[PDB]
Formats: sequence, C-alpha cells, structure tokens
Amino acid sequence: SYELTQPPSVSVSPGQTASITCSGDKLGDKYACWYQQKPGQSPVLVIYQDNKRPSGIPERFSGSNSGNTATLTISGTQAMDEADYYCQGWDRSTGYYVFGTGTKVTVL
Amino acid sequence: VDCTMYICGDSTECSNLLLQYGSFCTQLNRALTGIAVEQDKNTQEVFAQVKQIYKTPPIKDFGGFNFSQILPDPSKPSKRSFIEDLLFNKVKFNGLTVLPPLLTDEMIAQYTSALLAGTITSGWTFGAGAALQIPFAMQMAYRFNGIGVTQNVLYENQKLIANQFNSAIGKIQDSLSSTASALGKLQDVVNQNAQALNTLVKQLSSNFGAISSVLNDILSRLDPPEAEVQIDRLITGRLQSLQTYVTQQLIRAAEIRASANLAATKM
Amino acid sequence: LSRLDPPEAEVQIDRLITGRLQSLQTYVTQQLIRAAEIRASANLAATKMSECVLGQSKRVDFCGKGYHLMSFPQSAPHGVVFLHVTYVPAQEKNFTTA
Amino acid sequence: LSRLDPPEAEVQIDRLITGRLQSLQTYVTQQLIRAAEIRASANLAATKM
Amino acid sequence: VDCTMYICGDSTECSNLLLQYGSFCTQLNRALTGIAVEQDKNTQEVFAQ
Amino acid sequence: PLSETKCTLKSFTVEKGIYQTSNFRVQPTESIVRFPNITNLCPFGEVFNATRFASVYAWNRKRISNCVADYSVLYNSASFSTFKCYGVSPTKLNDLCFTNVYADSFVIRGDEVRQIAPGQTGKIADYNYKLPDDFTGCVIAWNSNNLDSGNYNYLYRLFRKSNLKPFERDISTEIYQAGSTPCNGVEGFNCYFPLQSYGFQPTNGVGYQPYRVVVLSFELLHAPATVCGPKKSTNLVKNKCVNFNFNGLTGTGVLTESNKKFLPFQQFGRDIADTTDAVRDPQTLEILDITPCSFGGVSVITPGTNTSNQVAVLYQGVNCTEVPVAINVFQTRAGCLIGAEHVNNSYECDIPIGAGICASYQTSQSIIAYTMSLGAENSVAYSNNSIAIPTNFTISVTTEILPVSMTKTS
Amino acid sequence: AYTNSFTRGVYYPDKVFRSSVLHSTQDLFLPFFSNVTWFHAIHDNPVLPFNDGVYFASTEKSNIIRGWIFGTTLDSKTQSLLIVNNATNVVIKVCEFQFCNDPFLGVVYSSANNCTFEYVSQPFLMDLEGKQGNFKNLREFVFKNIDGYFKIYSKHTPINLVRDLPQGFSALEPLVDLPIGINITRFQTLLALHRSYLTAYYVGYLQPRTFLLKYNENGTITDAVDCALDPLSETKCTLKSFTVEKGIYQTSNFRVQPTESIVRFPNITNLCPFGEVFNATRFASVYAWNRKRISNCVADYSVLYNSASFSTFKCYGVSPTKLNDLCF
Amino acid sequence: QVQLVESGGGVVQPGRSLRLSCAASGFTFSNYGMHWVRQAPGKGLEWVAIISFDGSNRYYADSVKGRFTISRDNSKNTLYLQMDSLRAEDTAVYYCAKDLSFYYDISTGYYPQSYNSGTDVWGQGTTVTVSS
Ligand SMILES: *[C@@H]1O[C@H](CO)[C@@H](O)[C@H](O)[C@H]1NC(C)=O
Ligand SMILES: *[C@@H]1O[C@H](CO)[C@@H](O)[C@H](O)[C@H]1NC(C)=O
Ligand SMILES: *[C@@H]1O[C@H](CO)[C@@H](O)[C@H](O)[C@H]1NC(C)=O
Ligand SMILES: *[C@@H]1O[C@H](CO)[C@@H](O)[C@H](O)[C@H]1NC(C)=O
Ligand SMILES: *[C@@H]1O[C@H](CO)[C@@H](O)[C@H](O)[C@H]1NC(C)=O
Ligand SMILES: *[C@@H]1O[C@H](CO)[C@@H](O)[C@H](O)[C@H]1NC(C)=O
Ligand SMILES: *[C@@H]1O[C@H](CO)[C@@H](O)[C@H](O)[C@H]1NC(C)=O
Ligand SMILES: *[C@@H]1O[C@H](CO)[C@@H](O)[C@H](O)[C@H]1NC(C)=O
Ligand SMILES: *[C@@H]1O[C@H](CO)[C@@H](O)[C@H](O)[C@H]1NC(C)=O
Ligand SMILES: *[C@@H]1O[C@H](CO)[C@@H](O)[C@H](O)[C@H]1NC(C)=O
Ligand SMILES: *[C@@H]1O[C@H](CO)[C@@H](O)[C@H](O)[C@H]1NC(C)=O
Ligand SMILES: *[C@@H]1O[C@H](CO)[C@@H](O)[C@H](O)[C@H]1NC(C)=O
Ligand SMILES: *[C@@H]1O[C@H](CO)[C@@H](O)[C@H](O)[C@H]1NC(C)=O
Ligand SMILES: *[C@@H]1O[C@H](CO)[C@@H](O)[C@H](O)[C@H]1NC(C)=O
Ligand SMILES: *[C@@H]1O[C@H](CO)[C@@H](O)[C@H](O)[C@H]1NC(C)=O
Repeated sequence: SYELTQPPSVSVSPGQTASITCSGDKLGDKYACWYQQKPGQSPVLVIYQDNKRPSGIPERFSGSNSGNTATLTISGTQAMDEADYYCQGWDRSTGYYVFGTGTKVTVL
Repeated sequence: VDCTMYICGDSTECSNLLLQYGSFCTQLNRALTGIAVEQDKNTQEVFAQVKQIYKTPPIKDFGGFNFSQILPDPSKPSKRSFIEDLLFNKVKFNGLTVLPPLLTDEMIAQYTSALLAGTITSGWTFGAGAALQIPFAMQMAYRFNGIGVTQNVLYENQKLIANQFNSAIGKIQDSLSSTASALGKLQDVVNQNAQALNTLVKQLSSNFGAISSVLNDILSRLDPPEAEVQIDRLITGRLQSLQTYVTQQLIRAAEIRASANLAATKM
Repeated sequence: LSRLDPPEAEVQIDRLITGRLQSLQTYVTQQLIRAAEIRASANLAATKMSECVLGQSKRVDFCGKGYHLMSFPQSAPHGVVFLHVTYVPAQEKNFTTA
Repeated sequence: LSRLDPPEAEVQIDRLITGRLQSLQTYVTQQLIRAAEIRASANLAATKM
Repeated sequence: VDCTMYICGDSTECSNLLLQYGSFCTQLNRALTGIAVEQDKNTQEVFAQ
Repeated sequence: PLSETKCTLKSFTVEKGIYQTSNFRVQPTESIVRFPNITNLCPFGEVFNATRFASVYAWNRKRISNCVADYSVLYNSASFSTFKCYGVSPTKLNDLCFTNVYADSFVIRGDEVRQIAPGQTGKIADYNYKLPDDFTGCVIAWNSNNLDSGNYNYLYRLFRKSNLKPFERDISTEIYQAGSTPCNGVEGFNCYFPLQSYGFQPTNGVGYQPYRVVVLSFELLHAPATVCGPKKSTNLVKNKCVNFNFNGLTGTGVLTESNKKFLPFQQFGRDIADTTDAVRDPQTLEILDITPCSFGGVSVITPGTNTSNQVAVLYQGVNCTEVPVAINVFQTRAGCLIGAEHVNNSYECDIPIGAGICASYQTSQSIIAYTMSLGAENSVAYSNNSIAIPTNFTISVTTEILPVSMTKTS
Repeated sequence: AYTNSFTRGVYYPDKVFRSSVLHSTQDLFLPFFSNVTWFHAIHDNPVLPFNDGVYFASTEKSNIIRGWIFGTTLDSKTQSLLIVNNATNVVIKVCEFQFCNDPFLGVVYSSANNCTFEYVSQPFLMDLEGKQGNFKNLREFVFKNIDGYFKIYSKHTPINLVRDLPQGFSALEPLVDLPIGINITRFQTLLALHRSYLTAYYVGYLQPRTFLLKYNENGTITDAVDCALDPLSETKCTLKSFTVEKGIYQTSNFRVQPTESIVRFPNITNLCPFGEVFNATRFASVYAWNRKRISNCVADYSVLYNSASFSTFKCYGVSPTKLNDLCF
Repeated sequence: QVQLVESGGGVVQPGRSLRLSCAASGFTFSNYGMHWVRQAPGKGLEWVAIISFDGSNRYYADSVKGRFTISRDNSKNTLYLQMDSLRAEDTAVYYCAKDLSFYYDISTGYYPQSYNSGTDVWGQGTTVTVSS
C-alpha cells in the first residue's frame, strides 16, 4: 500500500505564508507534483519536478522535496488561493503515480 | 525448397522472367524430392529387416543377463527403452518445407524392439528364417563356439559373464547419461543441415548488384523495363545459391546413404 | 546473328553462353554424382560376385535371406542379376533342452 | 582499376568476379566429389587393414 | 583457397563489390576445410588402428 | 487433380504412387495502405517557380520534410522538357514515402544538362555539381530563356584541383595554378581565375540559352518516413491474408497483434533470417506481426490409371480450416488428406503419405488412409529349457538385381 | 588524465527491432577497452577534435554540462551547430555562430547570423542526480555525422564508481536524427557558470569496427563482441557465437602489406608533339584521314583534357583523367 | 487550443460494464502518455491508470487492477477506459490528463529519455455512479 499523507486542512490569514506539506516513506527518491482544484473544476498543475512552475502560474508558488516530505508553499496567499491541493508521487520507471490525500487550505 | 517461391514468391513479374531460364527449378525440385525419398529408403533398409514384430516374454529368465536398459519401457507413451530415451535427449522461410519421416520414432523404436526380442529369444535363427527359440545360456554358449572358445567356458562361469555384461551395460548407461558428447556423429548431420538451410535463407538478403535485395522494393520503385534488369540480377544470384545448396545436399545425401548402407550391413 | 550485327549481337549471344554453359555444368555435375552412385553399386556387385559366386558367404543376408549355399550370376542391361540359392529351415518342433 | 574510373570500372570488375566465382565453385564441387571418392577408398582401406 | 584473395586479392574495390554476392566465400572455405579435415580423418582411420 | 498429375509427368498413364503436382498458397483477400497522418501539402512551388535560381557552383539546397508530396502534378506539367529518374519510376513516386527529400536548384548553360546524371564526366559534372553513381532521385530541367537571359550574373567554375565528391559545393575563389610553376595574386602564365559568367544573351541559339535545373534526391526506409506521397490510408484488417503497404513497405501476409515490445525509435522488426516479420503501424503506432499466409505443396495420391481414375489430394503441411479458400477430410501430420477415407485397420504400406500414414486402394471401392502396420505380431515361445529345431528345410532362390554401369554419354 | 572505456559506447545501430539473434553490424563504434581522455573542466574546456564520432561521458553531481558546440571553424565564417539545454527547453540550432573564445551558459548563449536551422523542444539534460543522492548518474552520449545526418545517442544509468567508468554493459539509444549536412571537425562542451568570468567528463573517438550484437528475447542489446579487439573475439565473431568450443578455427587471413610505392620508368625526357597534331594548319579530308604514329614520348594528356578548346572529349577504353599515369 | 473532453458517463448497476472516451485535440495525441484520474464525491483525487504513447506499457491502481482496462487509438486522438465488474466504490468523476512531457516525438524522432513529471492539461470530467 502507498499513503501519501497530508494534513486534512491548513488555515492561513490573507497575505500570510501557507506551508502545505505532503509526506511519504520514500518520497525523496521520487518527484512530487502539486495540483490546485477549486470546487466544481478540474485540477490545475501548479508545481512539477518539486520546484518548477508551468508557464502562467504565479511566481509566488514554490515547493521543495527532501527526505520523506515534499512541501508546497505560497509566499503570499490571496483570496483566490482557497482550494484543494493534492500531492503526487511521480516515478515513470516504477509506474508509480499515486495522488495524495489532499489538503483544503482555509483563508480566514 | 520451392525454387520458384524461394527465388521470388508473390511476384508474377519475376516468375515470368524465371521461366526464361527453362527447367532449372524443375530439376532442383526433382533432386530434392529424390533426396527426401532416399532418406525414407535409408531408414527402411536399416531398421525394417524383421518380417514379424517379436515380443520378449513376460518372464525374463535369460540366465542372469539383464536387458532392462535396452528392452522397451511400457511405462512411457513411446516404445523407447531407457538407453533409447537417453539417446533421444542427448542429440515458413520463403519456400522451405520440412517433410515428416515416413516411419515415426515410435515405429523405429518398435522395429528395434522386434530386433532385440528376436535376438534375445532366438539368437541368429530369426534372421535366417522362422525364429527358433533357445535359452539365452545356450545361445551364448554357441556364440562362444563361434569365437573358438568351448561351451564349458560359459557354463562353468556363467554368473561371472552375466555380471560382466550387466556391468558393461550399466557403464554404457552412465556414459550416455553423463556430460560426454558421444553422439557427435548425428549432431554433426543435424548441424550441417541447419547450417546449409541458414546459409540458403541468409543469401536471400544479398542483392547481387541489384538496387535492393527485396523484390517488393524493386517492383514498387521501378517500371517494368527498368525493373527487369534488376530482377534478372536477383534471379541469377538466387538461382546460383539454390543450385549450390542442392548440389551440396546431393553430396551430403550420398555420404549419408553410404553410412545408411553400412548401418544396414552392420544390422 | 542474322537479325543483329556484332556490336549488339554479342550482348544477346553472351546471354545464351552463360545460360547454356550453366545448363551444361549442371548436367556434368549431376552425372558425376550419379557415376559415384553407380560406382558404389558396381563395387557391391563386384563384391557379391567375389564372395557369393566364387565362394560361400557366412555374412548374414549378404548373399540372400537365409543360410547361403551358392549364387549364380546373370547379365542384364547396365547391371547384373544374382540368383542366390539359400537354405532356409522349415517345420520347427519344440523340444526340451539341457 | 588503372584504366577506368569507378563508374565503368565496376562493370568490368563484375564480369571477372562472376567468372572467377564460377571457376572456384566448380573447383570445390569437383573437390567435394573427389573427396567422397577418396573417403570411400579410405573406408575400404581401413576395412582391409 | 582464400576466395577474396583468389578472385581479386589486394584490391578493396573488388573486396567491396564481392560482398554483394553474400557468403559464397564462407561456404567455399567451409567446404575445403571440411575436405581437409576429412583427409586427416581418413589417414587416422586407416593407420591408427 | 488426376489430369494435373498427368500433365506434370507429361504422360497419359501414371503408375501407383504419390506425385507432387503443384503448390497451394492462400491468396490476399484485399489491399491495405497505412501512411502517416501528415497534415500539410508540400511546397514544391517555392522551388520550381523561384524568382532567382542559384549559380551552378553555388547550387541551392532545400530540405523537404513533413509533406504530402504529390509528384504526379509535376510530371503531368508540360513545362519540364527533361524529367528523368535514376532509381525510381516518375509515375511511381506518388505511392512511395521517402526521407530528407533534398531539392537542389541551379542554372545550366544549356544542352550540357546531360552532364547532370550519375557517372557523367565534364566541366559541370567534375567541378560544379557531382552526384553519386548510385544516385536515386529525379533530375528536372526546363528552358528559361525568357527568365534568365542579356545577363551575366550566372557563373560556373572552369577549374578545380580535384573532382568534386558527390553533393559537394565549392565557394573558394583562389587562383588555380594550371601550369607547373607558382602563381599568386593574379592570373599569370598558365594561371586562371576559376570562374566566369555564362553570358546568357538572348541571341544564343538552341542548346546555349539558359536552362533551369531542379534535381530531387531521395532516401527511403532509413528513418520515420516524412515526405510521404498522396496515397490515402485505408482501414486495418487482421487475421486474414492481405497485401499491405506500411510507409512504402509493400508485402503480403497475415497481420496479427504482436507481443513484441518495440522501443520508441524502432519502426520495423526482423527475424533471425533478417526477414521483416513485424511492423509498427504508422497511424495507431501498434506493433503488428507479419506472418506469411499459408502455403504448401499439393500431392496427388493415385493408383495406376490402369486400376482407377479416383485420386486423393494431400496439401502438405497445410491445415484443413483454410484449404477451400483456394479451391472426405482427414488431418494427417503431413497435411490434409482429401478424398481418402480413414480406416482404423492397419495394413502394410502401399502409398506412403508420411508420419506413419499410408494410403491404398481397397474395397464400394475407394482410396483408404491408415497407420501402416510394421508386421505380423509374434510372441516367440521363449523358455529357459525349450528349443525349437527344424525337422525339414527349403531351398530358396532369391534373385538380386544391382546396377553396374550407365550409358557413356559425351 | 586517461581512463579505460571497458565496454562503453555501444548503441543501437538502426531502427530495426531484433530479438534473440546475434547480429554482426559494421559501424562507427568505440573500440572495447579504448583510452578515453578524462578532462577536469573545473578546478577548463578545450576545443577537441571530431574525427569520425565522439563518445562523450560524464558523471557530474549537479548537471553542470548543458550541451555542446560543433563545427569546423567556430568563428562565424562557416556554419556551426549548437546544442544547449536551458532549464525548460533544448535549442538545437545551426547558424553562422560567432562563438566566444570561452563559451558558457549564464545563470543566454545564442546567435542568428545567416542562420539555417532551429529545433526548440523538450530538454534531454536535466538535474537528475539530486534524487539518486550519493549514487551518481553516468550520462553517456555518442555523436556521429554521416550521410548528412547528425546522429545523437544517449543512455543515463545510476552508478557509484568514482574514478573510472563502470565495468558493465548498456547500449545507448538514439536521441535525435538531425538532417544537418554540415562539415564537423571540432567540438567543445559548454558549462553552466554562476560567476560569469568571460575570459568532469570523458571523451572517446569512434572508429570503423565490426560488432557482434546480442539481442535478448525482449529485444535489447545485452552484450557484444568487438571483433577486432583480440584473436578470441575474432574467433567469436567468425563463428557468430559468444561461446566457442575447444578446437582450432581459421578466423582471418594474414597479409604483409607493402611498405612504400616504387616507380621505374624509362629515362626519356623529350616532350611529345601533340602540338603538331592539334595546331596543324590544314586537317586532312575524312576520306584521307591522317595517320601519325607517336613513339618515344613523355606525353602529358592533362592539358588536352582540361583545355576548353575541345567541345567533345570522350574516351572509351581508358578514363580521360587516368591517361597520364598509364604507359601506352 | 489544447483541450480534453470526456464522454460516456452515466448510471450503472454493480457487476455491469461501462467504457469512457476522452477525445483529444490541439496537440499531437500520439506523442504523450495519458492518464485516467477519478475523484469520489467529496473526496480527493485517485489515480486510475496510465497508458504509454503507443499502448505498449499500461499500469493500473490496485483498486482497479484486473477490472479496468485502458486503451487508446492514436489514429482517432481518443483515449478509452473499459470498466468491468463495477462496484459502489467506482462512483467518481473521471478525468483524462495529458502528460506535461511527451515520451517520443514521432514527427522528428526526438526521444528525450528524460521527462518532466507534470500533467499540464486535464479534461473537464464525466460523472460515473454505481448503485442498485
Ligand atoms: C535387472 O532386472 C530386473 C527385472 O527386470 C530389474 O528390476 C532391475 O532394475 C534390473 N537391473 C539392472 C541391472 O538394470
Ligand atoms: C511350439 O510352441 C508354440 C507355443 O506357442 C506353438 O505355437 C507351436 O505350435 C509349437 N510347435 C512348433 C511348431 O514349434
Ligand atoms: C509555375 O507556374 C506555372 C504556371 O503555368 C505552372 O506551369 C507550374 O506548375 C508552376 N510551378 C510549380 C508551382 O511547381
Ligand atoms: C492392368 O489391369 C489389368 C486388369 O486388372 C491387369 O490384367 C493387368 O495386368 C494390369 N497391368 C499392369 C500394368 O499392372
Ligand atoms: C488446425 O487448425 C485448427 C483451428 O481450429 C486447430 O484447432 C487445429 O489444432 C489445427 N491442427 C493442426 C494439426 O495444427
Ligand atoms: C475409428 O475408431 C475411432 C475410435 O474408436 C472412432 O471414433 C472412429 O469413428 C472409427 N473410424 C472408423 C472409420 O471406423
Ligand atoms: C520336406 O519338405 C518337402 C517340401 O519342401 C516335402 O516334400 C517333404 O516331404 C518334407 N519332408 C519331411 C521330412 O517332412
Ligand atoms: C592506453 O591503454 C592501455 C591499456 O589500458 C594502457 O596500457 C596505456 O597506458 C594507455 N595509454 C594512454 C595514452 O593512456
Ligand atoms: C529556453 O530557450 C527558449 C528558446 O526560445 C526560450 O524561449 C525559453 O524562454 C528558454 N527558457 C529559459 C529557462 O530561459
Ligand atoms: C551573412 O553573410 C553575408 C556575407 O558574409 C554578410 O554580408 C551578412 O552581413 C551576413 N548576415 C547578416 C544578415 O548579418
Ligand atoms: C571540413 O573542414 C576541415 C577543416 O577546414 C577540412 O580539412 C575538411 O576537408 C573539410 N571536409 C569537408 C567534407 O569539406
Ligand atoms: C521481458 O518482458 C517480460 C514481460 O514484461 C518480463 O517478464 C521479462 O522479465 C523481460 N525480460 C527480461 C530479461 O527482463
Ligand atoms: C638519366 O641518365 C642520366 C645520365 O645520362 C642521369 O644523369 C639522369 O639522372 C637519369 N635520369 C633519371 C630518370 O634518373
Ligand atoms: C596548340 O597551341 C596552344 C597554345 O597556343 C597549346 O596550348 C596547345 O597545347 C597546342 N596544341 C595542342 C597539343 O592542343
Ligand atoms: C488522420 O487525422 C484526421 C484529422 O486530421 C482524422 O480525422 C483521421 O481519422 C486520421 N486518420 C486517417 C487514417 O485519416
């Protein structure tokens, strides 16, 4: 079994940094990607290769991966960042693409 | 080997050019068919020497001589004995076609079983006429007479001779079951046939000076009058290759026939 | 030759010599193989004459099926025929032996 | 090779290749048949020995 | 007999042209090697008894 | 089949036996074409009607890829006075898919365009534009007097220190030392500048007025074929013998789903014999095994026409399920024996089929097929104290026949 | 420095799938156990030759190698090829580059002078070492320039061996097959430098070699024999097998080769009167064609051939160019 | 525009079968490996299956291995997911996602052999529900 553990939710004040963490027993050996999902809409890729933003995503998104944890972070959270963020352990050679439990970031 | 399909299959354009060369393909097919029938004749003359299929008796009191390693094993699907089982274990390409032998391995094993049973239960009498039964001790005594040794040399020490024969048979069993490659004479025939076929099929890829070694490329690229000068080149090359194969196979079949005649004489 | 002049007659002639020369090499090659086959049978016929006719053969099934007595040679076109007189036993009778 | 350039030299070379290849093939075929004869003679000599 | 040497020895143009004919040289050399080994087999069979 | 046997032997009476009369082969049911789904036509117009052609010494070079290249329109056009190809038929270009189709353009003095061909020798061929002796492609040329003529801007090279290699270009302009003495800086004794203009005045007669030349060079089946001809792809059929065309690779056989794991860069497969036996479909990119659809010899089992005209036909090594595609049934190991009834009784061999099966004429009277009997079964009464001694004898004269000689042909 | 390339530099020679067969391919391969120069570019990058091909290998810890420069002059006087992999896109480009004396990538390098090729696409060089931790990727490349194509092969494998290439086998697979057509004779690597001072990897050279490639049942090359490495390999190559039984096998033919060429011509000096032939005031009527024997000459036919005065010059049994070397 | 659109959603009984179809346009479908991803109502994402650029290699999640079967038809630019023996847990909106990184460029033969991990483009989604 593989259970990429994330906290159910993280609360953040608007304009304050939010550290969204994803954990896995061997996630350091694997690449991690993050997908943003507003309710009623399909996921949108925000981070891949553990630190790389695809074209068009705001520069304030960032991530890191080391050891058993991969962590996405936003330098400044706006009102539109309230969404569900899912981590994914990516490894083409092993055919391993399991998603994470997800995390609803709460803006209040 | 089908000469027409080997030189060029699925092409009337090449086949019409091949008919210009005459009856070369008929001659090669005739030679290969002659070789094929010759192989069946070779097997028949060697093994099919007994008129009747003799059976060893259910009780095998042969004076102490144990032939269990050579008599047939009824516990397996085939008639093969144990040593025969050891021996049999130790040993669609653009026109090619491997015909099956007339006598299956089961039938050849049955022939050898008939020969063994006749020899054991009747000595040499079954080769001269009707199988005259004789106890194996007396048969071996009169076979000692044939080498200038009196009969009593067997009877006075029959047990020693029986034990020596059994030990020798067991040693043959061990030698055949070991890592030794004693059957190189048959493996050489198999390897030579396989190598000849491999060379024939691998000379289909040579272009012999043509623009390409594949006729579908020549026909799909060139109009007839320019395709004919390339297809003729391929026809010449492949016909020479097939002629070489058939000639060497004729020589190989000649030596195999000499070996088969020797084997029949030995039998 | 009567249709074409030498400058391109030779091109057509050369296709016939290669073909006829090849068609003649095949004939000689197969006759050489057949001559060896007949030579092997002539050596056997000469051995049968020496051993079956000129003497009595103890070799089994060489000079006929059975116990050889004598053979008689008869000529035939491109071959020889041997009439192998042979002694085959008959009328067996079982007997107790020691 | 010294008289003709490769475009036309290869045409002349092919004729020599074919002729010498046929000569060599004929030689080996005769040698194979003669070796069969000598092998028969050697088997006879071994039997006589 | 070396096929490449006999046909067109010491000429790379013909050595390249001869590859178009395939493995004829391999077959011819294999045949004479077989004949050559057979001669030693014959002598050993006749004399070494 | 009996008449086919008689024609094969070229005789009206055929003795008892089994004769191979012809060869059976399954015939293709339909045709298949599978070209890559190239999404655009080809810019031949930009080459053939170009405002300015290049000089022969500086011949242009256009690399053509990702094309639906219709060569028929070029050939049907009446402008091209010269349109000849040296490794392909001009009318058969539109059904072959090629790679890196290179289109070179330049202007030639006139009738010397004939030097643009493999193996040609001359000023143009040796020193200006050389193409290989094994050239595959097409040379296209047409008169352009009303486009390039006076005019002096088209030049050509008189001299070069060695013959140009195939598809070689020279842009150097150093002075050629024709004589056996040094020359530097200027055209001295036996020393010339290697280039000069054609001089395409309109007054030039036929064979000297300018000729525009376009030569296309092709490579095929060396890579993912890109400059594919216009032929439309058809559907894909599997498990039925069919003649196909994958990117120009023509053939015949039965296509089947393949378990072969082609790497991404591999487009074809080959057997130990180096014969093509798998192909990646250019449309769906799936691997299809190509197996040659069933073939085999046909053998006619006949008694003597003296006895009966009834015959049986054996399709050697062919399965019964697909023989009627070409034209009693009994599946022998050697193939399907049609016309002979199988009988469980085992008799001695009369006509050997193979693999232990023999056929014979028996009786209400027909051709039978059976497993041959090796001989009468005999349980010899062996016992350790019983001997059988003959009480009488028989003198048997068995004739033996041996060839001795053959005819002395010469 | 120098190090041993045990069995590296082998690649898939063609786009044909083969399984369970030993195929004897003849192509530019790196010879087995060849000496590959080991460069410590960081304590520089020399411009190295490109003889027939180049086997390029590296085991860098943080992906400092970002691409290569190929060409002959590398000074904008001739077309040159550039491969440089930026963080998000490789740019394969052939222009008349005005390369700097010390090329490197900032943390940026390009040109557009009379340019004739560009292919911007996904990058094949990325920072993969961080995932492997201590184990270091061994990036291998093979470059070739034949038949107008610039062919690139590649293979990246995890290793821990430090000072030398692995004692193992892995066949390189193609990256690109670029229709390029330029003349390549020199090349150099370009590096990613954080400090832009506008003032590590192994290199081996391919040679024409016949290789016996073993394809396993899955179709991958698992082992190979360099037929010219040693007599044992040649025996394995001749038999088309990787294991040979006891015996004596004829593998090739030895031939002493000539040391030098010798020419011995007669001591004749007088030049030959072709001028009297071609510059005659009056040519004969065709029904009375002239017949002038030419003997005891040193005849130079090149001036006749290259002279533009002749509208037709065709020789049937001899080649016009080879007349000078021939003695008649 | 690079877009993906799914189809074939609906209501299904347990033990029956259904097939989804994701149509691709605006990009070379044959170059990119494709994913199927499902999201149960009110739950997080779950990876369903992946298919190689040519269909040679396919992987499935343990919750669907042996029941589902992923396939593609590059000549139609369509992606298929055959579902057999549907159960209650299979109630989820199914997405088809394009790889950010293509495995092999058939147009030019470019074979990077090293790929980014992202899946940039996702489909709109089609609902599937399983109940009796
Ligand atoms: C001897 O004969 C008996 C009875 O057939 C058999 O069980 C035993 O295995 C034989 N031993 C040998 C020497 O094979
Ligand atoms: C000898 O015994 C056998 C036992 O089967 C019997 O068939 C035969 O008639 C007896 N006599 C002869 C003729 O040998
Ligand atoms: C050039 O234009 C003329 C117009 O008549 C036409 O014959 C020819 O096809 C054109 N060349 C092209 C487009 O290849
Ligand atoms: C042909 O058949 C007839 C009638 O059965 C018979 O008398 C004759 O001998 C046969 N001839 C041959 C050639 O066997
Ligand atoms: C012939 O093909 C049929 C197809 O149903 C198959 O069942 C049978 O085994 C085949 N027979 C042989 C001898 O291969
Ligand atoms: C032969 O025997 C088999 C098995 O007993 C039977 O199925 C078959 O019908 C028999 N054939 C004939 C022709 O009697
Ligand atoms: C021996 O056999 C012959 C027939 O071959 C017969 O005429 C004779 O009467 C027999 N004699 C005895 C002793 O039975
Ligand atoms: C070349 O390789 C051989 C064998 O590894 C070695 O002995 C020799 O020192 C090397 N020479 C160079 C130039 O490093
Ligand atoms: C990589 O090069 C391409 C070439 O156009 C450029 O568009 C892109 O922005 C570059 N990426 C980076 C990381 O600068
Ligand atoms: C291209 O080359 C020409 C000749 O050397 C030169 O004049 C021109 O400046 C170069 N390219 C450009 C547009 O700078
Ligand atoms: C390539 O360039 C080098 C250096 O200028 C030169 O020596 C060589 O002859 C050139 N080769 C070709 C194919 O032009
Ligand atoms: C070949 O592929 C099969 C199926 O994926 C696999 O089981 C096998 O291990 C592979 N072969 C090797 C040598 O790994
Ligand atoms: C020819 O002979 C002269 C002497 O008469 C000698 O000086 C000269 O070197 C010779 N020429 C050659 C070709 O060596
Ligand atoms: C005729 O004279 C010219 C010089 O005016 C010279 O080049 C030429 O070689 C002479 N004749 C021949 C041999 O053509
Ligand atoms: C090729 O692509 C078109 C869309 O451009 C598509 O409709 C068609 O199904 C594809 N296949 C064929 C064989 O045309």
